[PDB]
Amino acid sequence: MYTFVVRDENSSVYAEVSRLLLATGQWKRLRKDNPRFNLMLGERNRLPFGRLGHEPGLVQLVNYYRGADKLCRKASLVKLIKTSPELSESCTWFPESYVIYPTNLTDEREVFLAAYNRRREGREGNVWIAKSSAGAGILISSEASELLDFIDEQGQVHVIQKYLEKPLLLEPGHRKFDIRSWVLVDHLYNIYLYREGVLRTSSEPYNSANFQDKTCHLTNHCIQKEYSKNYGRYEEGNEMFFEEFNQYLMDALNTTLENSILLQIKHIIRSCLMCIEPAISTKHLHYQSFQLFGFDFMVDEELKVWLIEVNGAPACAQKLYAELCQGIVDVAISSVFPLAPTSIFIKLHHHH
Amino acid sequence: MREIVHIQAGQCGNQIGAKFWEVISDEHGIDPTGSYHGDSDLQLERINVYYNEATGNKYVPRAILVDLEPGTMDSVRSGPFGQIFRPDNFVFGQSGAGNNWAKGHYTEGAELVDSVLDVVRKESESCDCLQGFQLTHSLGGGTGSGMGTLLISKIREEYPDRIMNTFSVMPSPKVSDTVVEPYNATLSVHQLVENTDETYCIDNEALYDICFRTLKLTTPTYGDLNHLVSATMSGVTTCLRFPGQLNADLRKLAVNMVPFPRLHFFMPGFAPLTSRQQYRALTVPELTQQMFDSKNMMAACDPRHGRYLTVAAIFRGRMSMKEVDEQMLNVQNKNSSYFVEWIPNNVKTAVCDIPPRGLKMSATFIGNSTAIQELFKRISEQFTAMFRRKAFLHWYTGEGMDEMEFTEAESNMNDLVSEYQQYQD
Amino acid sequence: MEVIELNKCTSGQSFEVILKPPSDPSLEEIQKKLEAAEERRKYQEAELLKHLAE
Amino acid sequence: MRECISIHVGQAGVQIGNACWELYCLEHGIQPDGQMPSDKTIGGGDDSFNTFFSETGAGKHVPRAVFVDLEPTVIDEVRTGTYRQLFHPEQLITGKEDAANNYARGHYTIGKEIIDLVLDRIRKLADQCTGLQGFLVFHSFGGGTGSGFTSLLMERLSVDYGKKSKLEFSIYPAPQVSTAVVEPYNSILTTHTTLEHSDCAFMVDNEAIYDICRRNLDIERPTYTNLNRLISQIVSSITASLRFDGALNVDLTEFQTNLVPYPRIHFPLATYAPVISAEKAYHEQLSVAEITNACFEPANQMVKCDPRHGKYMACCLLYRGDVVPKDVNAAIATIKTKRSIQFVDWCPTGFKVGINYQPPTVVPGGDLAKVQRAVCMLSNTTAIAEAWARLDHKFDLMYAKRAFVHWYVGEGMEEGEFSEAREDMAALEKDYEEVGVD
Ligand SMILES: Nc1nc2c(ncn2[C@@H]2O[C@H](COP(=O)(O)OP(=O)(O)OP(=O)(O)O)[C@@H](O)[C@H]2O)c(=O)[nH]1
Ligand SMILES: Nc1ncnc2c1ncn2[C@@H]1O[C@H](COP(=O)(O)OP(=O)(O)CP(=O)(O)O)[C@@H](O)[C@H]1O
Ligand SMILES: Nc1nc2c(ncn2[C@@H]2O[C@H](COP(=O)(O)OP(=O)(O)O)[C@@H](O)[C@H]2O)c(=O)[nH]1
Ligand SMILES: Cc1ncsc1C(=O)N1CCNC(=O)C1
Ligand SMILES: [Ca+2]
Ligand SMILES: [Ca+2]
Ligand SMILES: [Ca+2]
Ligand SMILES: [Mg+2]
Ligand SMILES: [Mg+2]
Ligand SMILES: [Mg+2]
Repeated sequence: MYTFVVRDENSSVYAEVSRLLLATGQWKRLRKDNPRFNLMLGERNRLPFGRLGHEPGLVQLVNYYRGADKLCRKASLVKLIKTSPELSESCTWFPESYVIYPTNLTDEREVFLAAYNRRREGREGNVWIAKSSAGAGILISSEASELLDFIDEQGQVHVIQKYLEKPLLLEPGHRKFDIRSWVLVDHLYNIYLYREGVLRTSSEPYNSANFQDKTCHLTNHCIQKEYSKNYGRYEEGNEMFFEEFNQYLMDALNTTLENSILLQIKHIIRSCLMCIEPAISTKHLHYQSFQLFGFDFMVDEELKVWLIEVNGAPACAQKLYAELCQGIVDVAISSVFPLAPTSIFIKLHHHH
Repeated sequence: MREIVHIQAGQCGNQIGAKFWEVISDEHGIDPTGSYHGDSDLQLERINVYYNEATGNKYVPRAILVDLEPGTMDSVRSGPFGQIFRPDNFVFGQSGAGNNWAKGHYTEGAELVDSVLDVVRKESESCDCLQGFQLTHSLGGGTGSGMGTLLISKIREEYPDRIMNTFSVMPSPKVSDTVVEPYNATLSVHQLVENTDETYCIDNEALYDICFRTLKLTTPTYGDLNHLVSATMSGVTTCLRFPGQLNADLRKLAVNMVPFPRLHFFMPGFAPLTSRQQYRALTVPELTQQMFDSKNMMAACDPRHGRYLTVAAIFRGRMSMKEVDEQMLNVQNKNSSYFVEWIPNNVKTAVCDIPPRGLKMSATFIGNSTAIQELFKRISEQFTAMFRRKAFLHWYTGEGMDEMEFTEAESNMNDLVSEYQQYQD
Repeated sequence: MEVIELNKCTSGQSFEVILKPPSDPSLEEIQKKLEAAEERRKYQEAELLKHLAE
Repeated sequence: MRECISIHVGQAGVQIGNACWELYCLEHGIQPDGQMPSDKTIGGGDDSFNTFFSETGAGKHVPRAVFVDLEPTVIDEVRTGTYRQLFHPEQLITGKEDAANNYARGHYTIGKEIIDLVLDRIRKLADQCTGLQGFLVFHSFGGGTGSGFTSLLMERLSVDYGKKSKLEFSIYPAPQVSTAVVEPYNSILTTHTTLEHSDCAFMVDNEAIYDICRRNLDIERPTYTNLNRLISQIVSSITASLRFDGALNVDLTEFQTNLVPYPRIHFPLATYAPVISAEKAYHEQLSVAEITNACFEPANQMVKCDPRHGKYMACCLLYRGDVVPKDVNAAIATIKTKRSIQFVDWCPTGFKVGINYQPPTVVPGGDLAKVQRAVCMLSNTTAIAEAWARLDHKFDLMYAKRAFVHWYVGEGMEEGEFSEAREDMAALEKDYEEVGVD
C-alpha cells in the first residue's frame, strides 16, 4: 500500500494520476503536509526538494527534476544553449535569441543590435519577436526600436529571437501552427517520447504583412479561442493530431511525419535532456525524480524543425489525458513502486 | 546510581506491587531471601535502581508498603517473596478506608501519612541520586486512591523536582467491588493531572476482556488480571533495569513522551498474549502487529478513535534489531494518519537482550493517545449518573467533604477530556 | 589550470590550484541571564508551594 | 608550535572524543600508557604532535583534552577503558544527573552549577600552553548537555579567551539513532546562542554516517562504535594538518581564512572517500582520480544534500597516502568538465590542496579497510542550508502547538527565546539564499 500526497491542485495531468493511482486500490493518498509519503505530486514553485529522501524506510519519488527550470525558462533556455558546449552557439535547430534586461534594472542589448543592423543592411528578413515568461504579452515587430521600447515598459526580463517569417502553412487555410511533444523522463533518466503529439493550428490565414493582428501569428490555444473568428473551423478546437498531420504530409508533400519532422524532434529532445543530465540526474541521490515535459516546435517551409520553448508543467490534449496519464503511472511510478503493450512511448536511447 | 523509590498503597496497589517485585526479582536473579543467584552481570548492572544492597550481598527492594488495614500486607509478608521486603517499610493502620476516598485523603489517611513519609524520607536520604518515585495503586478504592494521591501531594511538596510516576488501575463496572468507584476515581484523576509526570492507565475492564476473550479464561480472578500487570510492569521498566544504548531515566523518558503537562496518561500494552500453541515462536512482525492491536491494549480505548501524541516500544530478547526497525517503520508508514504530524518522529523504540522468564522475545507498548479520553468519559458518565441524584454522597460528606469538591472534580475531568479533544483535531 | 604556493616537506606537500579568477556578551550580562532564569524557577516553585499550602 | 585544547561535551562528544584520541594515538605511535618511543625528546619538545599532546618527565604524552558530561556513566568508560592511562582525573568532569534532553536544563539549571568548575579545569590546560590557538568542541545538537551546556561554555570561552579560535564538531540529529523528539528544539537553541561564538563548525549528520555504514561497510544496524570510528576518521583528516608537518591549515585561524569568508556561514560540508569494508575479500585500490571524483557524490558527504544546486565559497582537498600533485590536478580538471561546480562570483574558482604521505590509519579490528590513499574535501556550499531547512521545519511543526515547551520554561527559560532563536535561523536561512540563488 504505497502512499502519495498532492501539492498542486491545479495540475490536470496529475489530478488524473492521483485519480488513477487510487483506482488501483494499492495507493493511499495522504494530507498534503504528511511527510510519510512514497510519492509527491509536488507544487510548481519553490518545491522543497531539500526535505525529500530523509524518511527512514520510505523510498521517495517526486514528479519534478530539481534544476529543470534551467530548460523551461525563456531567459534560462537561451543562456543554456549559448553557453553549453553540447549545444554551442551554432545550434542549428534553435532560433537566434538574445536576453534583454529592461533598462530599469548579463544583458545582450548591444549584441542583438549588432546582428539586427547586419540584417537591415543585407536586405535580409529582419522580423523579431519579443516575449517573456511573465506572459499570459508578446510583440511581433520588424523595427528594433519598438522591441527594445516594449521591454523597458515592463519590469521583467525578456528575450528577443528571430521570428520565423517562412513558417510551414497547412492547406487549405494558409495558416500557421506549432507542434507539442510530451516527453517523460523517469528516475533512471530514460527519455520517453509520447507517440501522440498535437498541432495547435491557427484558424486565421497567415498574413506576413500585418504583425499587429497577432491572431494568425500566435498559435496558442487560448488566443485562437478568444481573438480568432474561425476557431473550430478546420479541426476541432484548432488541434490536429499526428494521424491527420501525417496523411496530409503524404498527400501534399509526399513524405511522412516520421521522416520529415519526427527525427529532428527526437534529436532535439535528446540534445536538451542529455545536456543537463549531469546537473539534475538523481541517480546517486537520496531521492528519485521524474518529470513530464512539453516541447514546442516550429516547422518552416523547408520542413526544418525549430525549438520554441520547453514547458515544465505542461497540460495535455483532452483526448490523450487517459492514455498519457496511464503511461506516467506505468513507467514512472510503478517502475519504482510496482503493483501486485506495445508501449505508448518511444524510448530515445542514449549514453548516460 | 539513579535510584527509584517504589510505593504500593491499598489492596490493589500491594497485591500488584508484590507480583511486580516477584517478576523482576526473578529477572535479576534475586531469590525470596534477597540473595543473588543469577548467571549474568547484566542482572546486577542496574540492580541498584530498585534494590538496596545490605550486608552479606543482600538486595532489599526500595519499596514502601502502605495500607490502612493490615489484611492485604499480612498476605504479602506471607507470600512467595514476602521476606524480601524491609520490615520497617510496612506502614499500616487498623481502621481501613471503606472504599472511601475521603477516608484515605482527609481522615484515616491523614492520621497515617506522616509516618509513611518518614519511611520515604529515610529511603531517599540513602539515595546517591534519586530519579523519582513510582506508585502502584487503584483509583476505585479508599487507601490506594484517597491516601495514595495524598502521598503524592506530600511527596511533591518535599521533593518538588523529582519525577513522580504511577501505575493506576482504573475501575470498570464489569470488575467492581462497590458502586462508589467512579466517585473515588474522579477525585483521584484530578490529583494525578496535577502531581504526576507519567501515569500508566490500567483499565480493569481491558484486563478482564483480555483474560476472557484472548487468554480464554472462563472465569478471571484478580490474580489473573495481576499476572498481566506484573508482566507489563516488568516490560516498561526493562530499559530502566537493564543496560543498552538507551541511557534513559524517568525525567528523560517523561520529556520524550509528555508534550503537555496534563496529558501524561499512557495506554500500556504487552505482547505476546497467548493461551495454553504457547510454545510457538513469535516473529518480529507478529510482536509489532499485536503490540499495536487494540486487543493487546490495557486501557480499554480504541486508538483508532484518536491520534498518538507519542509512542514508545520496548522489545526484549535476542532478535533482528534491523527487522525491528523495519517493522516499526512499517506500522507508522501504513497508518500515518493516526500519528500527529505536528510532532515529528513521535514513535521511539528501545531494545533489551534479556527477555522475560519463559519468553524468547516480547514487546511492551507505551502509548500517549488522545483516545484515552474515552476512559475518562466512562468514569465521568458513571460519576454524573449518581451525583445528579447525590446518591451515596453521605459516605463522603460524613468525612467532612462538600458537594462543591465533587462538582469541581467533575469539572476538572471534563476539562481534561476537552483538552484531549482539541489536540485530536 | 595554475598551481601556486607549492610547499614541500618530509611528510607531505600542499599547493593551491586556481581554475578561474573571481568577478559579545560580557561576563556580567551572562551572570544576569543565568540568574534571571533561576529567579523564574524560584518564583514558579514558590507558586507551587503556595498552591500546595492552600 | 601552538597548542589546541579539545573539549568533549555530552555523550556524543565524549564517545567521539574517545574514538579520536584512540586514532590519534595509533597514528602518532602513542601507546595506551602514554609512551611514545619515536619521540626522542623526553618530557618536552615543540613538535607538530605536541599541539594535541603534552609531555611529562616520565615520557608520557597526555592529550590536551577535557571531557565534560552532566552524568558520569559515559565518562566512566573512559576512566576504565583501554586508554585510561592517557588522561588524568582532572581532565574528566562528570555531574550527577543529566539534562534529560532539555536544552534549558543543560544551559541554565544544571549548566550554571558546573560551568565555573569546567572553566577552571580548562584553565589548567591553558596554563600548560606557551601559545594557545583555541579549542575544538565536540558535542551533539540534540542532547540536553550537548546543546545546552555547550552554548554556555562557548559564551564563557569567548570571554576568558577572547582572542582564541573555537571550532565545532557537531552531531546533527538523525531519527534512526535518536530517542529524543525535542532535538529540533535543542539543535536550534544551541545554533542560535553559539553562532556568533564559533568560527568554524563541521556538522556531521548521523543519517549520513548511518547510510555510509550500511552501504559501504555492510553493517545492517550500525552501533555508536561503528558511527564513531568513522567520524574519527573524518575528524583525523581534518585535524591532521595541526598535528603533522605541513603548510595548509597549520593553525586554527587558517580554517576560518580558507573556509569561511562570511562569518555566519561557517558550516563547511565534509566529504570522505574511500570507505571500504574490512570484511571484503580484497578491494581494488582506488586511484587519485577515482577517490577525488567520489568527493562530489552525495552518498559520501557528512550531510546529505545536493551541492549541484548551491554555490561554493571555498574548497579544500586533504589527501592522505600515495598521492602527488600531478595526479590531483589531472582528476580535478577531469571533474570540472563533468561536474556542476558553481562558485560565488566574489570568490575565486580554485582548490587548496594538502597532501600527507602517511595513509589513513585504521583501528585494528575495526570496520574500515586499510587503503593506499584517501581524501577528505572541505567545501563551503550553500547547499548545506538544506539541513537547516529540514531542522527549522520540524521546529515549526511542534512550536506551533507549543508542544514540549513547558519542559524548557519549567527550567527557567522564557518562551520568547524559542522565537528569538527561530528568527535567527530564519536570518541564517536567508543569507544562505542571498549568497546561493540568483
Ligand atoms: N554520532 C554519534 N551520535 C551520538 C552518539 N551518542 C549520542 N549521539 C546522538 O546525540 C543525540 C543525543 O544527545 P546526547 O549526546 O546523547 O545527550 P547529552 O549531550 O549527553 O545530554 P543529556 O540530555 O544530558 O544526556 C542523539 O541524536 C544521538 O543520536 C555517538 O556516540 N555518536
Ligand atoms: N521565433 C518564433 N517564430 C515564429 N513563431 C513564434 C516564435 N516564437 C513564438 N512564436 C509563436 O508563439 C506561439 C508560442 O509562444 P510561446 O510558446 O513562446 O509563448 P508561451 O510559452 O506563453 C505558449 P506555451 O508555453 O503554451 O507553448 C507559437 O504558436 C508560435 O507560433
Ligand atoms: N487488577 C486488580 N485490581 C484490583 C485488585 N484489588 C482491587 N482491585 C480494584 O481496585 C478497586 C478497589 O480498590 P482497593 O484496592 O480494593 O481499595 P483500597 O484497598 O482501599 O485501596 C476496584 O476497582 C477493584 O476492581 C487486584 O488485586 N488487581
Ligand atoms: C516513557 C517511559 N515511562 C516509563 S518507562 C518509559 C519507557 O520505557 N520508554 C522507553 C524508552 N524511551 C522512551 O522514550 C520511553
Ligand atoms: Ca483515629
Ligand atoms: Ca617530545
Ligand atoms: Ca569570538
Ligand atoms: Mg510558456
Ligand atoms: Mg478491596
Ligand atoms: Mg547524556
